[PDB]
Amino acid sequence: MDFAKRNYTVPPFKEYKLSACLTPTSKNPQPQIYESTIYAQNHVFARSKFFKLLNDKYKLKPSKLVLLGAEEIKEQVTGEVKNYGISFVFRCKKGLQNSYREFRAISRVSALDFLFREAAIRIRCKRNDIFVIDIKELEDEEIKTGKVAEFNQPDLKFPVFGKYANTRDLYVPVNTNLS
Amino acid sequence: TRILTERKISIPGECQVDLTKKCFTFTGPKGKLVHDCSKYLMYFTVEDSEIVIRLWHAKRKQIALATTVTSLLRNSITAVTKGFSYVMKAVHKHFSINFEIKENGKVLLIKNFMGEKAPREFRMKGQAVVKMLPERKGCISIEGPSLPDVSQTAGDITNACRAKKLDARLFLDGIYVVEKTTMV
Amino acid sequence: SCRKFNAPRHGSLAFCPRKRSKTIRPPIRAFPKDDPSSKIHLTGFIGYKAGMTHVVRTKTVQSLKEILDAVTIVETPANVIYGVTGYEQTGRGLKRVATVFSNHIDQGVLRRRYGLKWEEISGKLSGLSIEDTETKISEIKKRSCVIRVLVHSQPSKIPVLNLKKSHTAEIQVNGGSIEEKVDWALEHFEKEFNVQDIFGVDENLDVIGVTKGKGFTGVIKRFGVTKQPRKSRK
Amino acid sequence: MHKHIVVDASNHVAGKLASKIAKFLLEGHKVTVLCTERSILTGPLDRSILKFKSFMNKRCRVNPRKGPFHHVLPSMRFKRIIRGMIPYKFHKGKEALKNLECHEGIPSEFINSERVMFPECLLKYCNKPGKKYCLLGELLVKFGWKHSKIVKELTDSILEKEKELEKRLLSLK
Amino acid sequence: KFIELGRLVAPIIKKERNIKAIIIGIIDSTFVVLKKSNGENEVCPVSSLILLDEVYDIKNLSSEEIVKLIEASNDFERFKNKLREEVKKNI
RNA sequence: GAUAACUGGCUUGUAGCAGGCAAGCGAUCAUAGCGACUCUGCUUUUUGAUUCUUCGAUGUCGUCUCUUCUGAUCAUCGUA
RNA sequence: AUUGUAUAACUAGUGGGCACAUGAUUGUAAGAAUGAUGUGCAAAAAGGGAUGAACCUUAUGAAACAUUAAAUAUUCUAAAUAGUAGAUAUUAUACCAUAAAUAUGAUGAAUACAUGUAUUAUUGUAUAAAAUGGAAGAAGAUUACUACUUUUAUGAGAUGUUUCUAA
Ligand SMILES: [Mg+2]
Ligand SMILES: [Mg+2]
Ligand SMILES: [Mg+2]
Ligand SMILES: [Mg+2]
Ligand SMILES: [Mg+2]
Ligand SMILES: [Mg+2]
Ligand SMILES: [Mg+2]
Ligand SMILES: [Mg+2]
Ligand SMILES: [Mg+2]
Ligand SMILES: [Mg+2]
Ligand SMILES: [Mg+2]
Ligand SMILES: [Mg+2]
Ligand SMILES: [Mg+2]
Ligand SMILES: [Mg+2]
Ligand SMILES: [Mg+2]
Ligand SMILES: [Mg+2]
Repeated sequence: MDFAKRNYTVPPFKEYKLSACLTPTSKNPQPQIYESTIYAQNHVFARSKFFKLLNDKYKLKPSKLVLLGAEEIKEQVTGEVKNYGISFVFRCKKGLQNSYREFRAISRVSALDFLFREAAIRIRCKRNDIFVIDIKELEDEEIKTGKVAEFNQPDLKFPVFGKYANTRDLYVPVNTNLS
Repeated sequence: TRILTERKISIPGECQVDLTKKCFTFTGPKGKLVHDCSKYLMYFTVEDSEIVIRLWHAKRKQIALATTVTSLLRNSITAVTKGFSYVMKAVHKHFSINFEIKENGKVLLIKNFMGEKAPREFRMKGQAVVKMLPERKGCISIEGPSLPDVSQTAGDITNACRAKKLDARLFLDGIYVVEKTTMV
Repeated sequence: SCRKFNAPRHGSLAFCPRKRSKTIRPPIRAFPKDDPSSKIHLTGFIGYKAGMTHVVRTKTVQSLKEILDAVTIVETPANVIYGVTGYEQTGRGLKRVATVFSNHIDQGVLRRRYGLKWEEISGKLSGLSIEDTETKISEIKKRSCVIRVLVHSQPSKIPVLNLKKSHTAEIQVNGGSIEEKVDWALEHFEKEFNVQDIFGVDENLDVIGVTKGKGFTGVIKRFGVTKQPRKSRK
Repeated sequence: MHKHIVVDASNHVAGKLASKIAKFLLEGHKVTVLCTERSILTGPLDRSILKFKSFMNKRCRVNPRKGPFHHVLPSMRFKRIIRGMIPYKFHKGKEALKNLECHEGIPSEFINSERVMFPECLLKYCNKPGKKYCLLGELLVKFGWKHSKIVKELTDSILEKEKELEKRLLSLK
Repeated sequence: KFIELGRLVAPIIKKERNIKAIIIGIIDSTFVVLKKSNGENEVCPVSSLILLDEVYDIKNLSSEEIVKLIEASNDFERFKNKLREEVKKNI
């Protein structure tokens, strides 16, 4: 975070692999184990999100559950930009909807945060309302959007319109060039 | 919203064009025009006998302006090479109309329109003139170097010489444009 | 509730507030436009009101008529020129440049500038040199756009008025050229001009004066308000 | 430590420039403004007429002499903007307003003196590019400014014309 | 000057520009990927940078080779240098 | 003023002024001009419902004189 | 969890109440009338909502120094015009000081079909009329408006550290 003003390479959301089961009893010792991956900020926030998902597909109350083990997954980044396509379900005022987007980033932790920036304008909802199904790396000839297909072509050159001042002072004399 | 947009305009050899920063100057045989292009947020480069206009990262409301400013500057090239000519012929019913020209084609005077006593005056715009035509005996031709001065003046006569307060589907008296050709 | 019937208001709001004027000879606020093609001529005069009679005249329309009209008479002796000013155009507006007077000034203007003991103050003062006036007329010719002259009247030729203070005024000069206007006005120092030079017959004028006085008045004579009924108290 | 500063007001936003000056006065400096008829007001020309037309409606109904005054000149209009930032009623604000002076165009005294600009208020570096705007003195012609033509001529001509050592080191040591 | 792979960049302010970086890849119209001198990869918008006039070729290089192309006076010594220009204006 | 007759305040049943949809009239043609059965509003200009302020006092109806303000414009001005 | 618990004797004031949150009965409706559970004002300080009996932080002797809460950081006014993007309409308030049925536009949004026709989500304008000269608190703002994240700082008899007074 030297040049930028916010951390865009390591966002607050991370990736956690979770697993849990039921507490043993007399009628049923050694019950079934489950596993998943949820994206959150700590393991405590990821514990609360995962236990609610287990309430809906099965009748397992979270008061009877026990957390087995949760570890974090990091990726050895090289630095090449890749293509990603995210499918998700978001909650709005009228009901639930499901959509699909395509992005371009360095890693799937970073490509998730580019979705939250776009969703702040087009959808206008809190970040806890989007449920992410899967993130996958897209190869060529699966790109369904012209925006990714325009930037994927090699040897790009385009200039920049200059509009930023190079001095953090109150006043300068007239004819000093802010280049 | 595409990345790069581009337009090209081919100039002739007799029309000379030179440009300073965001301002154009056209000099040819049949007159002179100057054009100000500083208001638009675009790039202007003069190549070998052609004008190139480029524009990066525009939206849909900005793409449509690239064609319009092209066709506006395209008209000013041919206008200095060839002047314009607009022929307007007056139609009448039971009354007659007289055309009077004063101070070398700057003032057009219209009399006896539907038998009214007060005559009408019309001034001409910048860089334009009016002449009579003795051959076709019922029309005049507005000839000028520049197009928007000519096309504005012909519209001024048509709107000001219509009849109001009466049924316009029956009376049918006015001045109407016949053809729009160049001077040569 | 609303007013029952409609009626216009009494009096004019263009003249509110009503106060007495500060002087007996008011200045002129506006002067007509100048054209550089026409000749050099003055624009004003100073007179004294005398009386009122009537004349008759004819008008044809064919047969003639007899119309009876009432006229008024203004007695005007000559006026003398004794100074030249100049104004320039700035960003704020008009600003004065200089003022050049003639050499010998009449004692009538000395009575106007210095009220009592005018013999004491005028004897002590002294005039400008040659070199001071040659700088001022040069700086008038280079910077000015509006040139006006100074004119004083001659009330001592009418002994009925019992007046020896003479009224002064400023009169614009509308003429051809700015440099030509100053050279015309320097020639006319201490020389008079009559009323016949400026106005001819059939030329509409403007008149500037002060009305008669009537003192502390009521409401009816001031504005035009309808009286009350007879039955009313107070 | 208190400085005297001459400011060129051109190519500046009108409201944002008056914000930074009002803090610069409340620390006890002296400042002068030149060319106040060339400040910028954002938005279309059509809204900016509708805003000023609502300001010309407020007048006292009982006695209109003791009412809100409407100044026309671009110097005296710019002073009304800076007065809204300053507590002009108490003794603290009465002193800071005695160090302020604005002018129309460029007068004769300041041809050789330098000028400064504010980089937090210039239009190229404040806002997004490509929106409509208008000048200040362009607006006040329609409300009755008598002289906008002579100031343009005199300032532009001003803005056109400006566009034995080794022995002494050995001896003194 | 343009945006391309290998363009040298610097911070925007005229002070505090001591460290440089090289663009690795292009994300969008306003986002770029850099390589620092330490070796971490940072994602940063265009509006924090200024461009320099030098282009390198990085089509085939490894990680460490791009890091290759990236790369006190006291009060008494400031008494002499003031003295030297002091006499040059006195003459 | 723990409690009415008058002014003020919250409300709009009643009063006044507009809207949406279109069965039909208009010689055939829903919308030149009108519009049934139903549905949604605004204003404080009638009349009600309540009793927050005044009972050691705020002078009632109508008329006469005079000033100013609102648009939901009767003429006068410009368009369709 | 509580070092006390239990029992007697004598005596005053009060018996016109109101408000917020949750849920009800009558009434077209009301700052209307009448009940149910909890907490307040009455009888309660300081800080914030521009201003306000009841809203939000919060327990109490006289002072000094550091840390926060509620709320804010262009200027009045102590405290970074510290970031991504959209809005053209003189846009912008938790209680709180109003807006509807209805008709149509726009996105490098999504799905179905043949560059365009259908729906869905987000969003703009019309509908929108009053009595002295006007209220986002004001000047003014289009990067001082709206939506979503991370840091820094300012800021209460609150909470910590030291001195002193009360059975
Ligand atoms: Mg008609
Ligand atoms: Mg009279
Ligand atoms: Mg009596
Ligand atoms: Mg009562
Ligand atoms: Mg009364
Ligand atoms: Mg009704
Ligand atoms: Mg009374
Ligand atoms: Mg009384
Ligand atoms: Mg109307
Ligand atoms: Mg009590
Ligand atoms: Mg309090
Ligand atoms: Mg408030
Ligand atoms: Mg401050
Ligand atoms: Mg602090
Ligand atoms: Mg305490
Ligand atoms: Mg404390």
